[PDB]
Amino acid sequence: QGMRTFRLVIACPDRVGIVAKVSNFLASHNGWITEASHHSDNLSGWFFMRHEIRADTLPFDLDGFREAFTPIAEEFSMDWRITDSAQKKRVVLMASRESHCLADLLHRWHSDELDCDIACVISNHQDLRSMVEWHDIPYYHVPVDPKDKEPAFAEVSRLVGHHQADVVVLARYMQILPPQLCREYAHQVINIHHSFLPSFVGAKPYHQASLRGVKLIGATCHYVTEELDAGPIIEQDVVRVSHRDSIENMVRFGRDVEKMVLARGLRAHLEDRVLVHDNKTVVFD
Amino acid sequence: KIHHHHHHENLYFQGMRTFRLVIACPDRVGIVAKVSNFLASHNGWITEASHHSDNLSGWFFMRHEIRADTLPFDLDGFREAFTPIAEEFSMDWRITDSAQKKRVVLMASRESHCLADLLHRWHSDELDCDIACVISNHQDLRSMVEWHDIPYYHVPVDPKDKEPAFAEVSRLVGHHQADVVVLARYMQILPPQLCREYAHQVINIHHSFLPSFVGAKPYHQASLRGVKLIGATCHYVTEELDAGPIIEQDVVRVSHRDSIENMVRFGRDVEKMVLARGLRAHLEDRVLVHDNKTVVFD
Repeated sequence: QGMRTFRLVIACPDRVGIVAKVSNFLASHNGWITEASHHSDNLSGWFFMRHEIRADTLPFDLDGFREAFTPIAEEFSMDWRITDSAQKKRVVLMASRESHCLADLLHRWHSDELDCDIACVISNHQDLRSMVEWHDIPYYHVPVDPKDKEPAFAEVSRLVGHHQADVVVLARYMQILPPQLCREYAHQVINIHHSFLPSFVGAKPYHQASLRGVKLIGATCHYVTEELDAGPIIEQDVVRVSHRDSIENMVRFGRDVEKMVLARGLRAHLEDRVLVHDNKTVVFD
Repeated sequence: KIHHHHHHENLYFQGMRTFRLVIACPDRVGIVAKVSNFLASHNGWITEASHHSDNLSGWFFMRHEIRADTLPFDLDGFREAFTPIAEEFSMDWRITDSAQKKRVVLMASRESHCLADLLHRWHSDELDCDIACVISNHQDLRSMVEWHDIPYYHVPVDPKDKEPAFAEVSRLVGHHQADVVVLARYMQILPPQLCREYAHQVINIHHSFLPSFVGAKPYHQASLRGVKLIGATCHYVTEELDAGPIIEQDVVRVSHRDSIENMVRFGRDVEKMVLARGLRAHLEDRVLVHDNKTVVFD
């Protein structure tokens, strides 16, 4: 149950023989499949698949499996990858002043639940340094001059680059990202937004929810794209509120939802379970 | 622009000191007339009022939050001035001061998820209380507790002779003058005197949706039964095992896709959410116990 696996993730145009062709390849090579997920989107004519395969009994290393599988990938014009479960992804966390999401992720990492390397935390304030330095994770204070954002932008993108980041996570980071960053890290920048999108975009979404008098509020984990708050949704959830709940109390319930939803989305990402197509996700749980 | 003005207005009135009057008594026609008249006569402005009748036992429950500074006396004077009404109506009652922090003793064994959640809420000023200390049967959680400058007492349990451990937990809880003892996944037997001395002041988080799956390894039990939801139960500890008054419960969906280790992991999130919610209700004097059940005024 604590065994090394390779994960094969595929999105491609639907073809009749893909399951046959991939299963023949895997079975003939003693691919012990521990997990297999499938989805067809008949309206766009696309197919999606994910396999977890025992590494030790497959007669390939990671590079050799990639090479051996390339002829099938090319035959079916696949968007694909193979990863090694024992190869930790490098995560960069970004945070401003709110600590709830950051502390949650750091606890999960510290307790060996969240399987990854936290490369560093970047922040526009000094507030969260102490909690981050307790974990012996580098903490970087990159303050943002609102009159001149280019130096802040450059230093963020340099630090991300230096740490060879595989994922950038905005744990309630409230400033504008360097515009190039989501272009270079396409579907690798994960945000937690504090409303149940597409409702209540913009500033103070709990205030907006209170004024509209909704009976449930929520949070949305999504990939960041060039268009504000419009990126592919990875996970959402909600919590019930009533007339009895002041804004302060809604914000407080919201923190718990934000924490949970970000954690679920990041882990799905880390485990190579999330695929993006037509600005939407398939999430193989 | 209307959503920012609402941001200022909401901050403007926040954090004003209240007294909390909490009553349970035999239900009678004139209880509310008499209490509200008493408050009105002393110019007390009630900013929250929650009433409940239990028609099967014929009991009445109420909680009023009153602006402390609209009244002409301190907490002691309120108690003395209110005693005649309490006696007339045979009330089980109390008055607390929102500015007086309750002293919480936390207990933990090896699992850190509930304890870290509560410590974080405390440190970020969300959880209004003083954490007097953490008592633990192991040394594992020392480092995280001591970072917060909270005392940590390692009281190892000798499973052959449990009395030296029991005596020390009781001494420590007494020395810190605890108002609440919270078992943040503490897995050892409590001193039997503790839940009698601290009646309805010892709060536990149990890792099953009670009354299902009592005993050892509740997640393993759920997996074998093949249920499609699992949960956690926050409850007061009483002399009878697992049977105490339930404060809060919640659940998370599971399916055939989920291994026991996945279910245990989902469990940790339900446990910590449910414990936090239950502790907060208690700290705010929103929980009244009657007939082994709770009224929770939200």
